[PDB]
Amino acid sequence: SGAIYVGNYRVVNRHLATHNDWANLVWEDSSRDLLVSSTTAQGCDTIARCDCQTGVYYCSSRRKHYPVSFSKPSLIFVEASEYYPARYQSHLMLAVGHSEPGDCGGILRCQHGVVGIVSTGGNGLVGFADVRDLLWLDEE
Ligand SMILES: Cc1n[nH]c(C)c1S(=O)(=O)N(C)C
Ligand SMILES: [Zn+2]
Repeated sequence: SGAIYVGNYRVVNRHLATHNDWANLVWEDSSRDLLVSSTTAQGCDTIARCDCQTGVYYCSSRRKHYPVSFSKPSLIFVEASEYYPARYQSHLMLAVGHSEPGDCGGILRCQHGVVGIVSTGGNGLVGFADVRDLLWLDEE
């Protein structure tokens, strides 16, 4: 599990979005595994605007933050998970690292702030859904 709390927005994995998230829906994209919903309180996280390929991610299934190198946001093919089939996914970044289904939502962060959230796992790879292209997250 895990979310980004930027201003009055909540950024979650589409596949972990709650009824409350869908009832307060701002934006959602199955191809990115992202959903954004409205909050009443302001959040404590800030979003990276950058092309960094190094950062640190939280891995719940190890209670550990790992420094990683990761690919630039891309269109990757993903093998079947407990929560999705084998399929393609967009705006995905890959690193070498541990990712189990429940690690989804872990933040990846660089020197500029939050880069994305864990979205995929398997074969000693962790995939992150990028949020850095979501400039609209900064305002309104
Ligand atoms: C960055 C971006 N904009 N539009 C798409 C599609 C993407 S992508 O990350 O999916 N791509 C580079 C493969
Ligand atoms: Zn950065």
